[PDB]
Amino acid sequence: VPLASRAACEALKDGDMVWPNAATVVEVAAWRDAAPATASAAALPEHCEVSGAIAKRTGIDGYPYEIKFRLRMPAEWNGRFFMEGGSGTNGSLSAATGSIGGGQIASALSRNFATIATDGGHDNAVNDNPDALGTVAFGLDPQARLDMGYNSYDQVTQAGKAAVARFYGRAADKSYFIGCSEGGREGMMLSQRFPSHYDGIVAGAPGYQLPKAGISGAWTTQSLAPAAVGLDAQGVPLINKSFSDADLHLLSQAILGTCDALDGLADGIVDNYRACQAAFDPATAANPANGQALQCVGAKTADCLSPVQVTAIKRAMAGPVNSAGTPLYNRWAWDAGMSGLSGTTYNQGWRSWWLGSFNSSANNAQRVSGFSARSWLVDFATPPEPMPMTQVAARMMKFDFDIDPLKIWATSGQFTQSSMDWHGATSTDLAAFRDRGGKMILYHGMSDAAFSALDTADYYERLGAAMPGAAGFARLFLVPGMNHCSGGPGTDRFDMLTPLVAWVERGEAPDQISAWSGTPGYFGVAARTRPLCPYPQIARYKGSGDINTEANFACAAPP
Ligand SMILES: [Ca+2]
Ligand SMILES: [Zn+2]
Ligand SMILES: [Zn+2]
Repeated sequence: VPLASRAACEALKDGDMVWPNAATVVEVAAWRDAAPATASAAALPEHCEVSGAIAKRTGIDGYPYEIKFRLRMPAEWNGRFFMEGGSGTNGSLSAATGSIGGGQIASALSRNFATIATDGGHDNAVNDNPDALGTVAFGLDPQARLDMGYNSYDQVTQAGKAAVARFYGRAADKSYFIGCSEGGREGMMLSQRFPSHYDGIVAGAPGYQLPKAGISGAWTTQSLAPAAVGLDAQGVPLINKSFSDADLHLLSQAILGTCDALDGLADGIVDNYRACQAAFDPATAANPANGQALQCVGAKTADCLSPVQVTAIKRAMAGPVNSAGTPLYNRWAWDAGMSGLSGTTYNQGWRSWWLGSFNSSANNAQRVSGFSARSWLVDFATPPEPMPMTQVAARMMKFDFDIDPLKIWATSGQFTQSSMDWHGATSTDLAAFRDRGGKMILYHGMSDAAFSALDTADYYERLGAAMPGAAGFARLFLVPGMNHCSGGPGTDRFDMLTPLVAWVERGEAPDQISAWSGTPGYFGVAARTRPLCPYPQIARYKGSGDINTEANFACAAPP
């Protein structure tokens, strides 16, 4: 009966603990000794670990579903509560020490937060249907779609805080959430749907319009097929064969030729992304290594993109339209992080989404036959479209941009909400959140090929338009060169939790956020640090000093 102790912990399993959801089943309530740090993780302090699940049930597809959660409460506690976000189609339960993304080694638990994670309402080892594209099969049960969209995050947040109050004898002082990609989508949902849940939110590469991802996939697949060479084993063009890595490298080298010095400093980084988009056209741009146009004047050479190739990538990058020309997603920024050479290793973190690996007799691009393609067909098209795995690439090739995009707005049968309803987080009404003191940091890599950074930018533009002074509670950090959540030739690592707490608890807004490069080899250097700047600002070299050193740069308007 002493608070914050072994006996208080073990007493949480079963009924002296009163859970807010009566269908909470604790499977584990265990005292854990402090654990040492490892090469990939910081030390963990002594704590009560609780895991279990909420709302065990049987879905209409005959499969079991439940909301799993795991929670960690340190014996020596700073008064703060933390939840980490998801990834992909979720379905797995992590260590739940409180990941802060950004390629960070530290966990929130290592900083004496109480921390929690969920699997989002389904389980990849159980919910795996061979007739419904394996692990996207949760899409066959309506309620599992709801838990994946919002309800699992909500159930798990309430369960955590109630255990925190019981264990420590007081409510948490402040609460925080960080997530990227599908995790970024959840933090944006929380600020909109559950504004008192978290005081501080970080949301990277946010899939805030995730049901549109597969529409862009069918589009980029069909856009690249004329440049393909040869067929796969089902008869479908080898989309991966449309550009060798050498070809994509010619592109990004041409983008650097047009765009790199527009920020004032030729450094392999397009800091002035707006000016870059205004200036770069592959059908006219020069290959800076030779005098000549990037696009072949006649026959194809190695220093030379064919007119078929140039036409294809321009169309992929423009974004999908229907027959009326209505934009269905957004366009994509040209940026050097479409390629990248570190040593002899070409950068795949852009390629892998629309093209897949050149060196293969099959298609393996995310948007052609991989997970995003399958996820669309079973999780976001309503009704679901299960099919054998070998028909997926053909189905993106036949995808009809007048018919099939409607299916992310439809309800049908017992699927009573559309995929945009339960998964979309497009709302700019953040007033409840700001007016209890909430603070939000958005980030996003410029050469992300899952979600367009420019579409996060348009979202932030709509937010500040609807809430004047938005920069007093919400700020957006674009990262030139970064791929999806990590990687690529840019400064893709950063501590997002320290500036967030300062903002929430002390009122210090972030005028910049320090960042560094996970792969400085992309520039041939041992390290690069750069200020991330609050949109619309960009990093600006002070005129003197090592270009790889943050302190020589300041956040400023574009020139
Ligand atoms: Ca530059
Ligand atoms: Zn455990
Ligand atoms: Zn040559």
